[PDB]
Amino acid sequence: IIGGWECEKHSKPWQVAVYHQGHFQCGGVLVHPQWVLTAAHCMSDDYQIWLGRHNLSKDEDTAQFHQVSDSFLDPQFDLSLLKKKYLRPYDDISHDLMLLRLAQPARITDAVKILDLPTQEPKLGSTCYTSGWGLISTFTNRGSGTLQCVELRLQSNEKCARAYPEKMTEFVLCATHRDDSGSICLGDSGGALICDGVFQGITSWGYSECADFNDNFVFTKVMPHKKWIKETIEKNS
Repeated sequence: IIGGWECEKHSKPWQVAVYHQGHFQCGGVLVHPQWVLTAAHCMSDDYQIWLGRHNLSKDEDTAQFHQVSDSFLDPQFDLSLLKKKYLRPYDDISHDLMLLRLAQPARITDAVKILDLPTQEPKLGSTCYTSGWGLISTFTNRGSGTLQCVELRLQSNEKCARAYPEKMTEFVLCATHRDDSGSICLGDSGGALICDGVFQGITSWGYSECADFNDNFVFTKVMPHKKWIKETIEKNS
């Protein structure tokens, strides 16, 4: 996140850090002790999953290390996108979602907790928060340092649709920021968007340039994916 603030330590205890070979790749959400939800463009051949983190730049006692046993992509994700190192600003984020099954269940602590799925549609005008470690340095270090947060307002989708109207679907949300001061970065992918205290969106931004909240769809909407998320967990735990 660019233009945010350092979150209170352990205030986002569902926040995941996904690494590959010691290099930070993206965020994610712990949605069940055995499951992380993140973006499909964050697929890799060897996951290192970290729960309970705050400052990625140092060792932390609350940190919990996990490997992954299986990956499940939204079946409607266009698999040809996986060949690209970076998605394009016009690429559809509707189905850019993946569930990672943890080899061993997370231990629930003050620092490591699940985030419940939404039980109602989000209201326009609600206050939202998202979190992540994504840096502007997307070619060299995708995430480091302390977990950042930003406050947003949930808006009608058309407010985010002007640059790429084709990205406006039933599977996205529009959450704006006070001025042109805030952007989301690739490494923020997988971060929860929590609106009026409910998990409603998840960051899915795969391009190398960071995105202003006000001009782009960067959050995949969780509600239309509930059946698939819940059924995948039920069938594969």
